Amino acid sequence: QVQLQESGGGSVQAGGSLTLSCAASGYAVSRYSMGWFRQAPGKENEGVAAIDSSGVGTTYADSVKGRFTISRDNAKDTVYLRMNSLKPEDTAIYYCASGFGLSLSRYTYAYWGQGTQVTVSSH
Amino acid sequence: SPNIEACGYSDRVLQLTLGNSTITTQEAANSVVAYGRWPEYLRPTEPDVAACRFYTLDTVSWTKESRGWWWKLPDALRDMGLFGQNMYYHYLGRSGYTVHVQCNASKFHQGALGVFAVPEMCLAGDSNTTTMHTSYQNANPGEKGGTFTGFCPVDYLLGNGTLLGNAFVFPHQIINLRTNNCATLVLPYVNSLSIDSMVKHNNWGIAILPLAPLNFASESSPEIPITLTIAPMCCEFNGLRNITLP
Amino acid sequence: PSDTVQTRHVVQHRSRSESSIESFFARGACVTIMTVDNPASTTNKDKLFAVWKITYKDTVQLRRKLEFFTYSRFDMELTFVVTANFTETNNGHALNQVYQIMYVPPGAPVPEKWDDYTWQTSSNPSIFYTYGTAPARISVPYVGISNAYSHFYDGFSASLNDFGILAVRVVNDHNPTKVTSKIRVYLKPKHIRVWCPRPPRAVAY
Amino acid sequence: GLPVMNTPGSNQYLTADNFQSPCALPEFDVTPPIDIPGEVKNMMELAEIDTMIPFDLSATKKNTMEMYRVRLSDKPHTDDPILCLSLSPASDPRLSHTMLGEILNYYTHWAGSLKFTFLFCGSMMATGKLLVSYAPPGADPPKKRKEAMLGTHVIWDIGLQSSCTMVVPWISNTTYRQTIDDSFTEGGYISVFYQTRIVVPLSTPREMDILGFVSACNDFSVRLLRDTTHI
Amino acid sequence: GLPVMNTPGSNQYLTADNFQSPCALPEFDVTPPIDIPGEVKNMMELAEIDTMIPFDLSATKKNTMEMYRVRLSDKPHTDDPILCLSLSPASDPRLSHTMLGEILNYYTHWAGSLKFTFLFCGSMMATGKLLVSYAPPGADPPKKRKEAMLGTHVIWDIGLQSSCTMVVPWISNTTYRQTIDDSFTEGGYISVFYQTRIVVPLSTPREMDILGFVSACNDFSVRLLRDTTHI
Amino acid sequence: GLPVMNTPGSNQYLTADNFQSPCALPEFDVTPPIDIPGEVKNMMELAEIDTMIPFDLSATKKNTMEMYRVRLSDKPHTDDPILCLSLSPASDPRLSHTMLGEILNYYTHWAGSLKFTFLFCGSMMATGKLLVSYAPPGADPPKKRKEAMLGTHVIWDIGLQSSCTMVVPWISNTTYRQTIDDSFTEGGYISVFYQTRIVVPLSTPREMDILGFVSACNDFSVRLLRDTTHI
Repeated sequence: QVQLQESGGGSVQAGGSLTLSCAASGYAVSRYSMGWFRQAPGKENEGVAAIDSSGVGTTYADSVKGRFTISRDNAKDTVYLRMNSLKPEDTAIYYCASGFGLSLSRYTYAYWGQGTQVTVSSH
Repeated sequence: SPNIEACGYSDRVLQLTLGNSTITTQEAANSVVAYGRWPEYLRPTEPDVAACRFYTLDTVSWTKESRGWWWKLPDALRDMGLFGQNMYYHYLGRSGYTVHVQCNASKFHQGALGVFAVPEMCLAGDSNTTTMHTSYQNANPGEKGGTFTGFCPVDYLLGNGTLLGNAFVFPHQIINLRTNNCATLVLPYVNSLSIDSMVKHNNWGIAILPLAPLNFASESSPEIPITLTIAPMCCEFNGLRNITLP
Repeated sequence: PSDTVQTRHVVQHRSRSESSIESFFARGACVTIMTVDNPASTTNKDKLFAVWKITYKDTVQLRRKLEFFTYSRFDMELTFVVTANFTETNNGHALNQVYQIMYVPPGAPVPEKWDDYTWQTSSNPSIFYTYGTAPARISVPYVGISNAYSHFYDGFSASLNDFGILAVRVVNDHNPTKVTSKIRVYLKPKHIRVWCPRPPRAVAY
Repeated sequence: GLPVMNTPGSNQYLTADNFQSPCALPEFDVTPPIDIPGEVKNMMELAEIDTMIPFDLSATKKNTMEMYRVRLSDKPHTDDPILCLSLSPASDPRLSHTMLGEILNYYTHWAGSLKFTFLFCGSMMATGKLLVSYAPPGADPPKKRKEAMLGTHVIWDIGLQSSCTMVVPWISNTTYRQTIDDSFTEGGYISVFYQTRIVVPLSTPREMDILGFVSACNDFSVRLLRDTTHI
Repeated sequence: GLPVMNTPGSNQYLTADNFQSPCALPEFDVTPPIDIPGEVKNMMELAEIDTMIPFDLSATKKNTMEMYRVRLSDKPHTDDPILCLSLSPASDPRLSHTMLGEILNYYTHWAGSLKFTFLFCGSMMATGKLLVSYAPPGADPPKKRKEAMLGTHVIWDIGLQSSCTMVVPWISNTTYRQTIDDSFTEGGYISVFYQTRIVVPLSTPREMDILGFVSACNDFSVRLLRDTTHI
Repeated sequence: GLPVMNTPGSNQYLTADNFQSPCALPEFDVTPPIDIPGEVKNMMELAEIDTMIPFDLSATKKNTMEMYRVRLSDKPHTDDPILCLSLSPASDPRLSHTMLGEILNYYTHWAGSLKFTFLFCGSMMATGKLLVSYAPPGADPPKKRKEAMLGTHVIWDIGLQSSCTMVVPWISNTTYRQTIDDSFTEGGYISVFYQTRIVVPLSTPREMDILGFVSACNDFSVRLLRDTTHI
């Protein structure tokens, strides 16, 4: 059974950088890609960042472009979502998924994490 | 499974006038025979047109919140003229069903209805040890029927504990708004016996759940109606008892 | 090679004999584990007899396999693997035993005491298995009251169909050294036929 | 007595044997069978029955009816497929829950062709064109339209015909493939892209869905009966 | 020796088997059989023999000859039947003690028709008419003449013919019925009412009796051999 | 039951028997066999395949490729053979490591003929003549040319034909010979001598080599299956 442990969540500040990670069990991370999907309170399944382990070819969503950084580790079978310069709109319960690969689409994936809640706290 | 594409609009209005009834079907063609069998006679009193004619159940509103609907046979048609009578005056009874489900909308509405006929459709209550459980009356909601939910039949569990996606094993048709307006399901008698008692045992089970949501253009009709016309086919009953008039 | 027209499918069969119905259930699986014993002492719980109602519904393996269908007819072949052993840590002795297995047809008197008249059954079959030989085997044909066995029954009257009850005791009498035994029953549904399939039970029972 | 010799194998019990044993109830009148519609002869027959694929098994949409609803939203023409699927039966969580897959988890091999049928569920007036693509085993997932375009693909028109049927052929190294996750024998990819785009008249809802179906063919066969039942 | 293999089931004893064993007394002259009248071939044959029903098993009349005497007394024309009987074999204390019932307590099912014969035992001069009624399975007991009149009934005239024969047909849900008390499969009712009344000339005793008989037909069969013998 | 009698030998296990036992996997689709080139029918066939003899198993040349290189050096015409070989299979360390010998170490006897083929591997220009000699079983090793000359010998010319084939016949006392060292049945000798000498033109290297091959014939057979496998 393939397991993805969504780790790196919490309530940081507006502009407060927060990295994310997922331990990929059950398969060779290279055969798959890996991405991120956020969903705001009562909203929809929306994409953020995803890259393929083999080609390491980046792809971000238009609204998140720049501030977010995705990076894979083939040694520890983990992904690193460097959500830097956060904004009050980035307050959406995140999720990670291994892809076939490769890009941020509707669903287009299969293995889904439990869900980590990140809240871009602002004064 | 039902990958057909008749025409798309309307061509030919050809009415089915059996006995006293009249239907005026969208067309005639595009019908599914359950398992490839036509309702035949036991190889008895055969009423024919007397019992064999079209009866229409109550019309129900399909809405953007609807979870589904379900009925039982002969159960629903227990309050239908001669077929309602012959059901209580006999200890026996076997019958076929021409479930003709109609649903009209405009070229502006979108969605998809899957009419599923589940033979021996017992409803949700995970007590394997003690099934049937829910009272005779609840299990039998007559002509008004019962409804699925998001006696409690869960929609994705087809209201029996099995994933909806596999429902496609039972005879069915998909009333897809952009194509078909009508659904025709001929269900032959299916039970462990040659003939049985209708009052107690439910042969089939018509279950119409929404596969696609309902979306209407800007402002239009907030809801669309679905109608179920059912008819007893090649039926027989043995043997009149003190025509115990009610 | 590469092709995606829309034809029927492509070619014709390609050998599918080991997948067929008869061959799908040709395997006999465990259905229950009955525990008897030959005590010298008055143990009323384990008291010689062991009663078990013949039902597939107890185990999982053979249960889910039968659930892909609604109706079935099947010649039920049963085998009994009996195994014994001493309970007490004593160099006590015992003579090779005999057990009496009883296939009691559905709707008959279920034995209570191992002393009652219903344990003599002038009509009901019995099997005297001497320990230390090839396991006992009987064939019970389609004993259904209907034209088919209904796995899922919709309507009112879960007793299912009732395939009867099995009762076993030690035929040999009270020996000072208490020996416990376990009877494993297997079911092979030969000559099986099925009708109207449903989606498989996804979850646990 | 007739000179007989007991060879090895006597008094053993082979669970999968086939022997004639004593019949416990002599002369018992067995109730004759009636032609109840729907008699099944072999398991492969239940596979040739189209079954809806739960494509969107997302965090919230899995184990809910939404897993069957692939929604064509209002997003930019990015050659990012709307949906991609691995032609690897038990080695992919989507093809597994289908009646087809349910038959495959009881064998070790699988051969023949398979057919994916897409049914559009949008307004009659709505029109557009999509490209359903297939990439044979071992090939990398087609991530661009241009990429997917080169291989076996069908250009499915929404405007005209509502249902597309793409029969995936038998382009396999081994005469018999693994139902398990193997690189020596790995499926391939079935993906859909925006050939054109979605065109809706007036103010009709801009988001509709598409359902998917899967089944086997006459040449589809299986072998080595195995199981997986837990407690 | 000829290579033979001992399979499971060897050395066991099936009480209901059928094997050829050694004959203890070789060449023993068996006394030839003679055609003694009354050879029986099957049990169903003993059922097709009319046997008197003990209708009145009342507190004092049961286990005495009076249980067989149904007396038509001098009482008001109340549509209260003179006698009513449940067509439920072992699920009714009256049909049980008949030779017919005695055959049914050795099986689980019973099929076919049955025939109730009523023999009037009153003065030749005495006349009148009665209505023997039948109410098929599941129907409520006919408690009024009018009620009983609607269903299958025979209008038996005392004045003319002394014996009435009402053959109860096969109006059954299951192809095979329960000999036990079941609501899924419950018999029905056979009841008699005063069509007219009893007319006696001069000073002839105003109270006579009627006997009842029951038997099976050619289509009557049974199955699943069981027992019930106590100590 | 049919009167049968258990004779001696029941319940024993003969490793080399041949009995029909139960098949663990009924109806299992066995993958059909394809004509893969090189099907073998019998072991004697692998023997009729010429295999290079490692003649020079000297202290340093053994277990190295040099064991296959018989070098004709620049030495005096001494009737001392260049090479001599014992026609005694497992009773001589040279014929043993050949595919031929590898078949013989699995039996007790060997019959028929054998063929030794010598291939010269020197300059085209180089010429000369050699005498390949055979001395039947029991005879003393031919140590002089004159001695070897008297018996069955071939006068192999280097100048003309590069390869010599000398078929050793079946001159044996017993119809079946020992593969072991026995004096009752001992092979014989195959030896080569300088008929003439080696003549090389210009300054071409004065030392070349010759390879040897050995195989069986159609009449070559073996018996009594034995083994020799250690740990």
